[PDB]
Amino acid sequence: FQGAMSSSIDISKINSWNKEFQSDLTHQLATTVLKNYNADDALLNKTRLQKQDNRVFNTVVSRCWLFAATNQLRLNVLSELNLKEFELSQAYLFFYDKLEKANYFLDQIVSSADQDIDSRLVQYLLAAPTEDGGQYSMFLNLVKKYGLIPKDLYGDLPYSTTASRKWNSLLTTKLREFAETLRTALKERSADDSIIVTLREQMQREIFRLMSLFMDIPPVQPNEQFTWEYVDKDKKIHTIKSTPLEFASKYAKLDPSTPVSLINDPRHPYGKLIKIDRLGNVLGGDAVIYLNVDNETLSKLVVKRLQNNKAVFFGSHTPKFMDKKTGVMDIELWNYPAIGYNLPQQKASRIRYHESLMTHAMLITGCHVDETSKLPLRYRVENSWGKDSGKDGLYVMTQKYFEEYCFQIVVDINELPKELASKFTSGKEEPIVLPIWDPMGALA
Amino acid sequence: FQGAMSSSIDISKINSWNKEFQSDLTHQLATTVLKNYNADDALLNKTRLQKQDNRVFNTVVSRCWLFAATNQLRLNVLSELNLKEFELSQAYLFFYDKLEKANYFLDQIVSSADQDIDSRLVQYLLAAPTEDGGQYSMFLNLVKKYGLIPKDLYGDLPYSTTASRKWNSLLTTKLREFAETLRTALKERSADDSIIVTLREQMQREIFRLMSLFMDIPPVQPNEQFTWEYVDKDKKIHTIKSTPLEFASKYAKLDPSTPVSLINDPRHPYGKLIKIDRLGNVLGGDAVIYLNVDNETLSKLVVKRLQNNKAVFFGSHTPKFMDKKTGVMDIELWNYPAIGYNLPQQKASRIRYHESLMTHAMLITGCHVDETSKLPLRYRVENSWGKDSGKDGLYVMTQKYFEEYCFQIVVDINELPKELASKFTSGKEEPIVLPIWDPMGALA
Amino acid sequence: QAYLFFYDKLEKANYFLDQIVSSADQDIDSRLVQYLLAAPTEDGGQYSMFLNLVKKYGLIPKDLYGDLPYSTTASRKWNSLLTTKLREFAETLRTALKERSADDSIIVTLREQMQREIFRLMSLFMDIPPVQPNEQFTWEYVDKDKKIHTIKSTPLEFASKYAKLDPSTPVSLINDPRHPYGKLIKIDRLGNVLGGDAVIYLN
Repeated sequence: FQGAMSSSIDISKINSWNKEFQSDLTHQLATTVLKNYNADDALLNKTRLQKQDNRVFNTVVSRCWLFAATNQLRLNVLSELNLKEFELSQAYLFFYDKLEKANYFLDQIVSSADQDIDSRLVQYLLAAPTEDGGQYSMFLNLVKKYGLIPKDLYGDLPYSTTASRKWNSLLTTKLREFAETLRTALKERSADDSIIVTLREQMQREIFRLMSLFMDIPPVQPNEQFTWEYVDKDKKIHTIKSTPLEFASKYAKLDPSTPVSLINDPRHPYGKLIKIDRLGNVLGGDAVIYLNVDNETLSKLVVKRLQNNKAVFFGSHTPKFMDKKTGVMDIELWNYPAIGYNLPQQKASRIRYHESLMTHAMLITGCHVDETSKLPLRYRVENSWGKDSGKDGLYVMTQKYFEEYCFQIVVDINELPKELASKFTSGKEEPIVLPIWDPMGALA
Repeated sequence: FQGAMSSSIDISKINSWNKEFQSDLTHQLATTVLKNYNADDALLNKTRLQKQDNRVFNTVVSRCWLFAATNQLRLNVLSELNLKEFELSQAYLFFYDKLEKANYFLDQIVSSADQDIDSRLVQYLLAAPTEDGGQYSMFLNLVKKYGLIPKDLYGDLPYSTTASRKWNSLLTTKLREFAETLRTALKERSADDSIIVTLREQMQREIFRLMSLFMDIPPVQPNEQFTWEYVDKDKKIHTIKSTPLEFASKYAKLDPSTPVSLINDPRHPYGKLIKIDRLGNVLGGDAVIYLNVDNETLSKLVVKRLQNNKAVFFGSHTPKFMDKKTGVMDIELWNYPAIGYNLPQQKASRIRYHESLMTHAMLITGCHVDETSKLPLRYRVENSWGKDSGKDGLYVMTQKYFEEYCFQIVVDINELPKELASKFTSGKEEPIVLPIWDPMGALA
Repeated sequence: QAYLFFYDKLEKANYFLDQIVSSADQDIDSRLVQYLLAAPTEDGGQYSMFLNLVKKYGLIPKDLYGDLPYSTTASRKWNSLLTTKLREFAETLRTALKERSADDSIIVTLREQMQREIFRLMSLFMDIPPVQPNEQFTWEYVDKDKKIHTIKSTPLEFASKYAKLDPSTPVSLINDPRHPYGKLIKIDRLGNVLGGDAVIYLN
């Protein structure tokens, strides 16, 4: 009884505390202002903004996850064909990513059919099976099977390509129906039973049928040739005949063997591979695997990749401490300490306690290294939100933001020091395996 | 030298003071917020608003200066003719007020021709001769000569009736030309000289000509009959044949002999008449005269007039401490003391030091008297700014706002105590005469 | 509504601290603890949660406490700031509980400081209501006849004498075909006021 009483909200206490807080001048100012405006708008610190909004960078390159993953490849074609402007088709990868995830889910349901419907995994599988977000391994899974094509051949014409929510909800309701049909059939039968095999094919058919109402299947198969007419930056006209698979290697120069993801996940020891269980899109494709490293190592890899003249795919917790209007990512940009609001929970604990996670993929296209003999101070970041977000879509991010609210970067294995590259090439590493619902997961 | 040095802005001092202010928590919060939002929007105190925005009043009646002055008369017709809706023509009074002021100015220039062009009075006369604002005596001057007519016969149709700025500027430029022509002619001649008389008539002609381009002269002369057809609240139709002068007395019930203005001007002794020199519109009309009284007397007169079921014309300093969005007039509604901004200058000194003045006329249509045996706590106020201002055009004003930022009320002489009424009827009172540019002047 | 909203949120924030102390034996990544951490101060409720609030706080006319503050109509930023603090607090409590027992004076003190801090933060975005539940307020109003009146009453008396609420009469029925009809269904832990009534439905 005494414990419960002490644990209750006591009216005398809150009113006495209220009297104490209202005797403080800062508190009085604070409640006046904060009953009038959103705390981020009221506390944005322009004195700090003046110092941090610095767009000078001494080290620059010369569905967001899809735009970020394909940007380099896009530049490779631009360069390879002497083009003024060029865009790879994101819709192409989007259509196959969704079809594959829908198909992957059916297999995830068959393999978890031994668990109760209300189990943690099965409920999780049912929550959002056809969401739009992905990881870099999911992107490579798609390019290896489907290749790439110019946007001119398959653009963002359909309603659902830019407003996918209604389409996903219709597919998802059907998939939830299907899960029950499959689990119900599996009680009587074995999964390799011909009735189950047939049932599953009919579901694939139905998923595809429904998908084709909202987006057309791409115009050519992966090993099928398309013809593409374009104009180079000189006004000259040309025609390329190629297949999507050949286009991705011969013109976009993608070598799927080189990209590797490093991550700063302080919940775990550095030097270990981390694998997210079940997270995937193409049945039988590669897993989401990251090599855990410290931030110093992570920052150095970014700088080195930029020196090779290549942007850097990275995942972070958008929009934590991100000011969209000014395009600044700085954890001290808002004056929360002036209202006594401080946040001591550290990165590992923020991840474990449901406070921070990867939510969004972007590109680091430059950085500023302290001119003397030091390290990076701020990075230039680019998004796929139109030139009207940030500064023409351009953001500046502090070294401290990168350390605290960024996690993953992707680089080519040859840019890694031998001791790290071998973690991927030796076959000796046993990864730390995390649940499918881990915070270090898919990116929008 | 030491004095000038001490009187200069010293860079070390301001930077040292800046260091001191930034060590204070409240100041740090304050500059963050105040570089982001207008101080009135940031400091508006919702805790205070919750208590003061009280629209319950136990004592209620059952060109703004023109709307305020004519409201009662409008109600008198509504009542007299059993009408559902009714409006007096403000445009009618507006056209004659402007024509008369333009004419008054020519006489003001002839009578000040002995002074240098750069004298305080003559420059003042030239600053804004045809402004729209007036006083209650100026309204009575107009009604005595022109009477009143229903809005149905002469409405706010012309552009200039609702956007008078361009029209006033064109008339004013001509009047400034005229002033020079008159003063130049007066150097050679006497004012009663036939050349001056003729010159002045041609100027009146030209002013009228120019005025008639922007507004029509009213359709009937003051002693000329108009015919007015209307529908009563019962859907019944009627026709009134009357002149504007007869309409103002027989139907609007105006008795120009009864209205008197009281004022709380603490620069001067109470019990004295105050007269604003030269302030006028109709040549030879009545002067702006007020009987100076204390606020207790002023508040009592308002309450008593409301008990007689009649609204109260009053002049105040709009928009000091007036929140247009919520419709509240309360000098403590914004939390300026929380940023250490306090204002000790008292009313008499605020007037003398160019800080407060009468700028706007409105109507008090009700008040709340402390139910027991006390005095008024708040007043209900109505404006001519559309139902979209304040609360449908309705404002609530505190007793303290009335005491500090209101000055003048107008009442009927019979509502005054004998000792005060006699200040107007005895012929014994010598008024305190103030300059034409006095702050206790014309109202918008 | 703001009146009930302010106390619902303060109570849920407080309830969460107790939910974290009582689940401290479970791993941080357990299904319950992650669930507790997902959205501790969300705006939604149930009818039993409403009765829990009225029984302790009563009711008052909107004229005395309206939807004036920014957060009353755009609560998302406020909830996120409180929630980030509550996630910090959960760790501080679970970390302290490894060494100590929950009834340990250090834990009792820690928990009080958290309540204080939650309240402090809440008071920046909404004022605590102007009168306590058993405290009288004065309310002036106009009836449909233009007549004026003044009521002196407390929030608790107002809820019964004028709003006529008898908390003993409301019951929730539900059509949940996952379960047999005729059975009571109780949602474990779902609540707002520590020690209040549970969400129960008759199927």
